[PDB]
This record gives sequence, C-alpha cells and structure tokens, in this order.
Amino acid sequence: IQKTPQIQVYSRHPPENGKPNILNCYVTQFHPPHIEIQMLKNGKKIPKVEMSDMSFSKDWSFYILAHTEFTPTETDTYACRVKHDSMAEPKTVYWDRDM
Amino acid sequence: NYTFRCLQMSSFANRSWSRTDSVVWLGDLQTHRWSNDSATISFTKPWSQGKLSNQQWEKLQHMFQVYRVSFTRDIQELVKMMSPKEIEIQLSAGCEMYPGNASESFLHVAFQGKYVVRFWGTSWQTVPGAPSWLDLPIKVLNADQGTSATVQMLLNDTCPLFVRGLLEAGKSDLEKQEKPVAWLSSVPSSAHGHRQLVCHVSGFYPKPVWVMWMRGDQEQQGTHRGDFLPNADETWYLQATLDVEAGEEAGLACRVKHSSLGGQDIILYW
Ligand SMILES: *[C@@H]1O[C@H](CO[C@@H]2O[C@@H](C)[C@@H](O)[C@@H](O)[C@@H]2O)[C@@H](O[C@@H]2O[C@H](CO)[C@@H](O[C@@H]3O[C@H](CO[C@H]4O[C@H](CO)[C@@H](O)[C@H](O)[C@@H]4O)[C@@H](O)[C@H](O[C@H]4O[C@H](CO)[C@@H](O)[C@H](O)[C@@H]4O)[C@@H]3O)[C@H](O)[C@H]2NC(C)=O)[C@H](O)[C@H]1NC(C)=O
Ligand SMILES: CCCCCCCCCCCCCCCCCCCCCCCCC(=O)O[C@H](COC(=O)CCCCCCCCCCC)COP(=O)([O-])OCC[N+](C)(C)C
Ligand SMILES: *[C@H]1O[C@H](CO[C@@H]2O[C@@H](C)[C@@H](O)[C@@H](O)[C@@H]2O)[C@@H](O)[C@H](O)[C@H]1NC(C)=O
Ligand SMILES: *[C@@H]1O[C@H](CO)[C@@H](O)[C@H](O)[C@H]1NC(C)=O
Repeated sequence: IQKTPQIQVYSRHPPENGKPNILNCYVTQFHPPHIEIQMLKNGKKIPKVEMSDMSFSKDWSFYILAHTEFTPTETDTYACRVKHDSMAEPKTVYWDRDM
Repeated sequence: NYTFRCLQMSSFANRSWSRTDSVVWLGDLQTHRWSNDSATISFTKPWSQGKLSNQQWEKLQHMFQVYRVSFTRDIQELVKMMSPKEIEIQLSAGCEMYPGNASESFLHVAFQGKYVVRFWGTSWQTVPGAPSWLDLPIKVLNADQGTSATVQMLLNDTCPLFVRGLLEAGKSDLEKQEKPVAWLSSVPSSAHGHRQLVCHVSGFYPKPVWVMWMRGDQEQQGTHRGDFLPNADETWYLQATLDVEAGEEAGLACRVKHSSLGGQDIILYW
C-alpha cells in the first residue's frame, strides 16, 4: 500500500544567529521508495542539498536523510517540502528552532 | 551484540524499466552502498572489506553481479506470467553476532511493502498469509539447488565470517565515543497557561543515551523522550520535552548521561 512520509527538521548544532550550522530533514515511514525532497530558504529552493542513500527499517518502510548548510537568522525561515505518490499536495514542515 | 543487514530495494515500473540499489549496515554505521548504475559495490568505510582478501572479496562480488542481473530478469518474467495481472520488492539479509561467536542468519523478502518469503534452513518458504500465487514460483526456485547451496553458504558461513572481520577491521569506528552537545528552548502547548520545555541533545555516539528533566534530584517523570534522529556526520539527535505550568519552569534543569562523558553529566539549567 501507500505509506505516507513523516518529516522532521532539526539543526545539527544549537542554532545561533549569524553562525554556520547544518539543517537536517529526516523523512521517514514512507512507501513506495520514490520521492523528491526539497529544502527551502524563505520559500525558495536550496540547490545544494546532500542526501543519504535510501534505506528501510525493520518494518519495511523507507527513510532518507537530507541535509544542507545554513546560517540561521532572526528572519530567514526554513522548511522541507516532500513530493510523494501517497499524497495529493506536497507536505512542508517548517524548521522551528524553539521546537 | 551486532546486527549486520544487507538491504536490497528493487522497483519495477514497466518491462522497459526497473532498478536495484542496495545498502548494508553494521548496526548504526553503513559499510556499503551499491547503486544500480555502478557495476561494483562501493565501500563507505575504510574497513568495508573486513578481512577477506581482494581475491576473496572479488569472488563474492562476482557472485552478486551475477545475482543482480539474474534477479531482475527472473522477476520480470515472473511479472509476465502471474496473478490476475498486477512493483516494489525488498530483501533484508544478514546475521546477528553474539558473545560466543554465535549468530542467527536471516533473509526476508517483502513484496509491495509486505513480508512474504524468507529463506529458512535449506529451502525458500512462503510465509503464512502470503498470496497463493507465490507458492508455485517459490517451488520452482526451490528446484534450483545451486542457489540453495549458495544461499546456505552465504548465511551459515560467509555472514558470520565476514562480519567478524568487520568487527575487528572497524573497531575504532564502532567503539567511537562522540560527545553530545545540548541546548534548551520552549514553546506554548495546547493547554492555556502551559509551556513545553525542550531539551535538544545532538552529536552523540553511540546511540544509547539518557536525558531527563530534573528539579534538583527529583526526576521529572513527565519527561517525554522523542525519537532518535540521525545526523549526517554519523551521530545521533534526540530531544526530551516537558510540559509545565508557566513560571513552574523555575529551578528546573535538564541533564544528560552518556558513555562519552565518563560519568560527568551535562546539566543545562533554565
Ligand atoms: C545451514 O543452516 C541450516 C540451519 O540454520 C538455520 O537456517 C539458516 C538458513 C539460517 O537462517 C540460520 O541462522 C538458521 O539457524 C541447516 O538447516 C538444517 O539442516 C538439517 C539438514 O538439512 C535439517 O534437518 C532435517 O530436519 C527434518 C525435520 O525438520 C522439522 O523439525 C525440525 C525440528 O524438530 C525443524 O527444524 C523444522 O522446522 C521441521 O519442522 C528431519 O526430518 C530431517 O531428518 C531426515 O533427513 C535426514 C538427512 O539429513 C536424515 O538424517 C534423517 O534420518 C531423516 O531422514 C533432517 O534432520 C534442519 O531441519 C535444518 N534446519 C532448519 C532451520 O530447518 C542447513 O543444513 C545448513 N546448511 C549448510 C550448507 O551448512
Ligand atoms: C547474504 C549475506 C551474506 C553476507 C555477504 C557480505 C557482502 C555483502 C555486500 C554486498 C551487498 C549485496 C547486495 C545484495 C543483497 C543480499 C541478498 C543475498 C541474496 C543471495 C542470492 C545468491 C545468488 C545466487 C544466484 O545468483 O542464483 C541465480 C539467479 O537466481 C535468482 O534470481 C535468485 C533470486 C532470489 C530471490 C528470490 C525471490 C523472492 C520472492 C519473490 C517475491 C516477488 C541462479 O540462476 P540459474 O542459472 O540457476 O537459472 C537457471 C535455472 N535452472 C538452473 C533451473 C535452469
Ligand atoms: C516506464 O516508467 C519509466 C520510469 O518511471 C519513473 O520511475 C518510477 C519508479 C516512478 O518514480 C515514476 O513516477 C517515474 O515516472 C518512465 O520514464 C518510462 O517512460 C515508462 N515507460 C513505459 C513503458 O511506460
Ligand atoms: C539498472 O542497470 C541496468 C544495467 O546496469 C540498466 O539497463 C537499467 O536500465 C538500470 N536502471 C535504470 C532505471 O537506469
């Protein structure tokens, strides 16, 4: 069947303004294993995004880690948009430093 | 204990189109990758060859190179003559090491995300509840004894053998200790007046970790531990939320125990 992705977006280090960091987008629990993942800075797409090889858990569902380099600021908001057959509209999960 | 897994994932879209990409792991750390478009199996670690010689490795690699093309070709034919007429298939194979050079080997196949066949002892086996039409294929395949002897060598023999080699070869990587850095934050909850304190802990290795909201020495047992989330530099991310009455934040600390700290815990105060 079609299992839909769950998406998590978390920094590598404690985020601090003006300070280079890494932003992870862990996508999980989906099937089939065909997906486009985008990472966004202020709605615009980030071209430079590196990705783990797709793998799957004991429970057969696939998971993949995307990450990019980013300098968090007061104003720049970040997110992760996922394209996937199990879903009419793309999902978008906004980075939230406080969360 | 250590689980060694070879995960294969193959998609068939058409009869024109299909691809197989594998990745293998030794617990946390990936040892290999093998893309459909690469003719050979990449090493994601310096020790990904374990102890086997170039000879011995290449022997095993040739065997997989044959298996991959075969698997594809066989499955495509299985597609033609089948079901009424219906693809995503997955293999998880390997072994689990134990104190006394003991292990249980395994090989499971999932079709359309559902577990359907495993290899057990000497023959392939449709698992209970699987579609009837697999019975025949699984029998035909069981007529090819070469592949059953082959598969038995790989499970009973090669798996423990190789993995033992990996454990020695990779020792420093698997016994790495990487220290967690921790930070605090909070967000409002649904409940009015209530806030959610969060304890983010990132960069630790190995996985097992302990993160508790404390008030002095009273373990705050409302502490809810999230899922373990992977960083890309092969370390772990976890966070623990504690919901609280506004102002009830006062005098609270989150502490973290972890192998890598000796026994000198981290203790961010709020
Ligand atoms: C590789 O290891 C195999 C076992 O290991 C497991 O499976 C592998 C693939 C991994 O997953 C590993 O981690 C697992 O632990 C090993 O298979 C074993 O070998 C023998 C011979 O092939 C099998 O023995 C025969 O069993 C049947 C009855 O089986 C039933 O009952 C038993 C227990 O009571 C259960 O295990 C089964 O589920 C069945 O319900 C006997 O009737 C039969 O006796 C007859 O045949 C023999 C000929 O050998 C004669 O001597 C007798 O007189 C009888 O005529 C056998 O005793 C054993 O079942 C099988 N284990 C399993 C799991 O079924 C395989 O041989 C190894 N191969 C190599 C190349 O190293
Ligand atoms: C196994 C783990 C051991 C550890 C090894 C360490 C190194 C690993 C690093 C590299 C990772 C490899 C990635 C692959 C994943 C591992 C899976 C292990 C598979 C072992 C296969 C052995 C190959 C033998 C072989 O090539 O046989 C050949 C091809 O057969 C297959 O396709 C095997 C398919 C197995 C899957 C069954 C389908 C499951 C249910 C389907 C549901 C839809 C035999 O060809 P043949 O010549 O016998 O065909 C003619 C038939 N005949 C003789 C009757 C006339
Ligand atoms: C056959 O399918 C090809 C590949 O399809 C793509 O890959 C699959 C796994 C999905 O990700 C799917 O959404 C993609 O489109 C096509 O490019 C090809 O044109 C198709 N041709 C036929 C015979 O239908
Ligand atoms: C996978 O590899 C085979 C041969 O290496 C090739 O013909 C096939 O088209 C590849 N898969 C895709 C979708 O490129």
